[PDB]
Amino acid sequence: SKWLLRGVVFATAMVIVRLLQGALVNASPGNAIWFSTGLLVLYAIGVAVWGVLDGRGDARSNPDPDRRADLAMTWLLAGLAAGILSGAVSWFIGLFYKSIYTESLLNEITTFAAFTALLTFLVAVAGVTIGRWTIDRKAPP
Amino acid sequence: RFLDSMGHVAWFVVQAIVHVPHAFRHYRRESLRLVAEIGMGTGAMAVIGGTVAIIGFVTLSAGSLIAIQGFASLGNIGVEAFTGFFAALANIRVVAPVVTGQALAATVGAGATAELGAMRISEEVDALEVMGIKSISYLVSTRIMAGAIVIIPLYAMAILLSFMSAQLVTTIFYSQSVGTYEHYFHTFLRVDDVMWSFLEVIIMSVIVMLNHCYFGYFASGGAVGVGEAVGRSMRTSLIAIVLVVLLASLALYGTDPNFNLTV
Amino acid sequence: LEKPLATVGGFFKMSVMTGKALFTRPFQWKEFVLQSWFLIRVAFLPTLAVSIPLTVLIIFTLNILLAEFGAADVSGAGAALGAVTQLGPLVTVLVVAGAGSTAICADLGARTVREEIDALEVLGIDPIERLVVPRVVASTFVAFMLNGAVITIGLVGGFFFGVYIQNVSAGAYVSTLTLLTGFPEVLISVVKATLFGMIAGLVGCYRGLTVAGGSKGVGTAVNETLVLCVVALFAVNVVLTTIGVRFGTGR
Amino acid sequence: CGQWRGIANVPLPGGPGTESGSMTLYVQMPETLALNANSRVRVRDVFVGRVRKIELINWVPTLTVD
Amino acid sequence: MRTLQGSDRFRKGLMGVIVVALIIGVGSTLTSVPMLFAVPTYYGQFADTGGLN
Amino acid sequence: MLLTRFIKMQLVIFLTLTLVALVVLALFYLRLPTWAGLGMYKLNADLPNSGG
Amino acid sequence: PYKLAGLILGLVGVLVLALTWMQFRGQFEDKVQLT
Amino acid sequence: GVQIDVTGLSKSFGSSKIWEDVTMSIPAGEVSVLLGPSGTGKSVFLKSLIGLLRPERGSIVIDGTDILQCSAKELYEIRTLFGVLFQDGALFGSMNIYDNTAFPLREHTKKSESEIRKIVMEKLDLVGMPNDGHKFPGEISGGMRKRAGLARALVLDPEIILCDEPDSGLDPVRTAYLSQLLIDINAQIDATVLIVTHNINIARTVPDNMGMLFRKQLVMFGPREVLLTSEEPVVKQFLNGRRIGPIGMSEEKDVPPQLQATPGMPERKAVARRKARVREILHTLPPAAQAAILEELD
Amino acid sequence: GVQIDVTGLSKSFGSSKIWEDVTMSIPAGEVSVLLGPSGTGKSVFLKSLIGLLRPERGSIVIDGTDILQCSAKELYEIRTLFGVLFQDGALFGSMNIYDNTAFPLREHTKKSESEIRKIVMEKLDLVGMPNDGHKFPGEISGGMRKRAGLARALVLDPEIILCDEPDSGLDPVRTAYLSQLLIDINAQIDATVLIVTHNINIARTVPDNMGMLFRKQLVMFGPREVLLTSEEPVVKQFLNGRRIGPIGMSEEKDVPPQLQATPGMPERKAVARRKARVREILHTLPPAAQAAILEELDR
Repeated sequence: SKWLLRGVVFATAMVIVRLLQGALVNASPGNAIWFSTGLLVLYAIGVAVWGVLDGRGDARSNPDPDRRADLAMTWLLAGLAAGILSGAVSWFIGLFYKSIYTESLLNEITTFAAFTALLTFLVAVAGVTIGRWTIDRKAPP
Repeated sequence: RFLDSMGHVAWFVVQAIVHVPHAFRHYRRESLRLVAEIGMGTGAMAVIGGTVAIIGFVTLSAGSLIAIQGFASLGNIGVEAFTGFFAALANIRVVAPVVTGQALAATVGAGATAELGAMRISEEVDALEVMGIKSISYLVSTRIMAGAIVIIPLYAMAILLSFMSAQLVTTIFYSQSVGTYEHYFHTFLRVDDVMWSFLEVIIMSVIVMLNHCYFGYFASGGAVGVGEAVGRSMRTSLIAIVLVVLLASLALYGTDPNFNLTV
Repeated sequence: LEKPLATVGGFFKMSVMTGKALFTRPFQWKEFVLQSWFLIRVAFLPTLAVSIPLTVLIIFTLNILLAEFGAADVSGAGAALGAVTQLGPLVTVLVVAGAGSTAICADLGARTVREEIDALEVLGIDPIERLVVPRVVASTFVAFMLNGAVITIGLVGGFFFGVYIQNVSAGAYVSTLTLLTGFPEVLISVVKATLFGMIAGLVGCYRGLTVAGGSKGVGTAVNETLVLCVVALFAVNVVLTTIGVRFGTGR
Repeated sequence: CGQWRGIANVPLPGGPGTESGSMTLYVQMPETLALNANSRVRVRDVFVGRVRKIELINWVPTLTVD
Repeated sequence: MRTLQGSDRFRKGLMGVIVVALIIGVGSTLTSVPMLFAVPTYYGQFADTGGLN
Repeated sequence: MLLTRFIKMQLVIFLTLTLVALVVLALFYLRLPTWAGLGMYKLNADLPNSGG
Repeated sequence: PYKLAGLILGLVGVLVLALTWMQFRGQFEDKVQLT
Repeated sequence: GVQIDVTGLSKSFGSSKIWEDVTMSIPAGEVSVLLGPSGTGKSVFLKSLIGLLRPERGSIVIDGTDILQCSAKELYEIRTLFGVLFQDGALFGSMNIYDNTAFPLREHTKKSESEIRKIVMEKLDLVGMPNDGHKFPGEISGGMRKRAGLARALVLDPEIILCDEPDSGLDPVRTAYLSQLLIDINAQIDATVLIVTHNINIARTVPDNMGMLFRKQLVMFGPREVLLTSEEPVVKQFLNGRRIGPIGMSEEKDVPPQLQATPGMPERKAVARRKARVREILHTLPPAAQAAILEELD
Repeated sequence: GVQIDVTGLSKSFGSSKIWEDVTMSIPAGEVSVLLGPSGTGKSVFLKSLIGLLRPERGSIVIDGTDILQCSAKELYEIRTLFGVLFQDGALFGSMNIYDNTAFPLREHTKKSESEIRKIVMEKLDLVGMPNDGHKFPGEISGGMRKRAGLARALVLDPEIILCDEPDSGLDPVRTAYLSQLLIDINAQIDATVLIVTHNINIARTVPDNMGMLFRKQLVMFGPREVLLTSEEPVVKQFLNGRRIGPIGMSEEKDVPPQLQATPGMPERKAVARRKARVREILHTLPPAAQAAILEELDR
């Protein structure tokens, strides 16, 4: 499943982001917020890049949007799965690692996975639209 | 113009009121059918509960709003054990009567206006007049009787659900002790206030039903005019509901507030 | 459940197309101006005629309860809080869903039953860009303006009523308005008004475009529009009230 | 605009001391203790007047009382 | 319209309701998210809370 | 005349809900027996002052 | 009889408003003033 | 059936008038049809004949009483000898065909349930709906709604029947079926049927009398033999459907053998009285018209 | 004019089907009429031809392109050949007749205001509205509304015209006037006029081709001469308005000279090609029908 693969990749990325953010906040609490935002931007950028590629991977296959597959649903499912899996595994690791900032299991499963999924969905949708519009110009008039 | 319209609506309401015994003695089955239709909705809205479901959801929302805002403000100040004593009063004074009035107006009144407009356009009112049947007595008086029969259960459910929502939000989401909430709720709540609130809601429902039946009975312009009639009836109903509740609360508690805390 | 879910999906797809047309295609200024003025002329006198008695009632109740309590000088705080965070957005909900959303639904249903939507579609025009977008933007703009006016008129009427009728001190009313109301309260009120107007416009337009014709389809569509608007706006109001009290002024 | 000190510090209509025949006095207070305008002027603990302006002149507050 | 009455409304409804639920959840706890607003947490030992919340 | 028995079903379910809601409101929330005086006996007291 | 009915309705509304205002002011009940 | 003597009728919806002066004398028991171009307010005339609408002047007498100016109590008794079929039946969607049909005689007559069922089933089988009494008006077609409205009109033994555009929403075949049913009804119960329509097949085949409304006036009313042999340009143009004539492109710019009642039905008493009346009138007609009518009657 | 092919067309409003296997081939420039009993779903067919509705099955080929398979991007151009007259004209009430007529021009072409006014005045004069362009749709009659809709449809030089129920609310005199106008515009423009109606006067004088729908089926489609000399019970019942035949009481239970274009108008080329095809069809007609068609064509 494409959505499953994207969700696993983005869950691993979010876990790495959480580990790096925890280490940076513990090292220098003063700039902590900045570090977090920076890492988040990186995460977003990554998603965006893939989204752009995916847009091309759609827009080359079909010359019109109607024949194109609905990538929005796939990216929404991938983001939701990434958020849920990342929250669950981060909560599991946090039981043995105190540097991460993990809340209760239900919170990480639902409330913060919602944030992760929404951010991933919005970035992926923007990237897919930009990728399709990249070669929309190249389409014959 | 304005005087002519006032006279027309006055004649309509007078003729609708004076025919209530006629519909009571002659159209009992129609009254029961309209009671069922108003209580359980009609069309695509009847599958979810009709009027009951909409009233319940809106009253639950209003009670949750009361509980959340009151508990937040009192916790910020510090005296947060009074929350129930606050919420009850609000639910009897301002929130539940007006909110139930607006929801009842929307659902029941818009349905009645749409039905009467469809009957007027489809020449069913003319069909009734041809068959020697008082169209106003058959339709408007029956709607008024059904609304009067159905309003007391509807407002009882509205009050119950508002109280339940406020208590649940305060004592579950905010983790306040149920005993303190029940004490401050039952200590400062007077049944006299609830009885007068029920009287207000009954009068308000009668006025709303009369207004919506007036707007839907004289509909014109084909199917297009029905929507405009619904909108105008809704505006008038909102104004009338707020004005009636204001006047009743000013009259009842103008001199005696019916509330004692200090000496 | 499948049919209501399909209707919800149609509404969401229509709203997404409306947003895409707003952010991509050129904007219709003439239609936006016309719809803004229409909404103002249909829902300006009712919103004041509903806000004034409601705020007078709230002020009367608060004043009598506080006077019996003993703290009658802190009535301005509760007055300002209620008028800003709840009374304004709720009167906006009522007088927008009842008047403007129903008028939009009736107008678009009239266009649909008269085959004017089909007339636009056969000419190659997408009716969404030409019709829905100006109406949604006008709904949002009018909701914002009406919320501001409702809050101001409610506060002024409460002041006048409390001072000249219940003989409370004017200085206690005006100096306590800012005690519990601040920038977060007005900001969340503005957010509430904008979201309420946008949702009301979207629901009205979607119900108007999908009218069933017949002899009662327009009236049924308007009634369903009104019910859906009331339910959705109350739910959104609950959510936004929770969010706002999280960022409270006193805390 | 320039002298806007807030909604609490603007004179308000009505009340004792605002009708015709009311007399205006200037009270040179050592300090005002964060007193706002439109506050109550009391004789024998009876509210019979209003304070209009609390402008500070030469760093000694002066209150206009009607 | 043809576009509104298409045979894809179920997937659109699922996606839209999930998106709206996600937006509501994010708005509810926009400040409490640890991946965005994280600060070190210190601890202290006390004899009594003393009404602390 | 009429008697579709679906209207009858709506009527009976509405009546059941009405009775349940009215009884619950009367007993557990309004406490009508307490207000009326059911199951209680009357007592009096004399005070030097009301004490508020 | 439209004009007469409208006049009656307006008179009824004005009387209702006057009565509720008098009840708010407590005009009906009589009390004694002590100095 | 009973005679309707309209005289000096005039309707005006504000400044714009519908017709100026309509003077009729509808024969008792004979089918009559009113014709005209679009926008001439024929349905307004149909409504005004029963008292739903109020013409500004004129008089409409059923039997010997002017129903235009009479106490409202007597109107609900005058309308007892009436049966109206609207453009779509005007049925009530809350109750099925059986209850819709039984409503007029449930309200007035103090009859038992079994007699009510007998008469309702009889009148439902009369209009070609034997076993469709349990269906609601929303589950049937427009022609079925017209049949149900007619059946509801036939329960209380009407003396006058009004038909409002029977051709609406029906092709020529089903319109021919409904016209045959109307002729059968008049042959059986002998009720004064009056129809308002602009159809030509109905105009030439169904009625015993015909009238014409053109330019907010009444052109002429008379038996089918008189009108179908008329030299009036408007009447000839409309009846033959000619493009060339006084009738313009829009409102601003302005002998058939007749179908017989179904074999087995009682002999239609309207035909003989119509023939006698046209025989009496014949001596005041153009010689060509007189010759044509004499040839038709023989 | 352009030939329109329809192959295996089917429709369904839910479980119930409107019609199925509607196969036909509308010629180029020839006035054609689709008729049948009420409730057969003919306006649905008319709307499905242009693309307002999406049939469940079939193929509608216009100028060699399957209009049901073409994407929405291409449909912006295919509908340029079309001109649609609805039952009430579907005029926009917010703008007057002049603006309604000029609207497709201002939306598609790049012409100046003077050329727009010239074309609009010419087309309003064509449909008998020379000095009536300043009125609004809400203050004109139904016939004038149909004329204004036709005028709006006649400004972009359409190759296909779809008239939906031109007889609605019109007495036979005004219907005859509108039919004469449609014959004239087909004479002048050769624009493949297609009409949907159950009228008999229209379906005996106007068309060059006719088809009939009965019980969710197409009984026959063919030229005027072939359809007016067919011994088919449904067609012979309907075209004469008889009472005895397959068509029942209601939906639940189921040659005349052609209108000649007015003098002072260009010769119609539809009649010649229609007769040329009629001869090839007569090659396979029944002998009585063959004799009738030979008598008719040789007048």
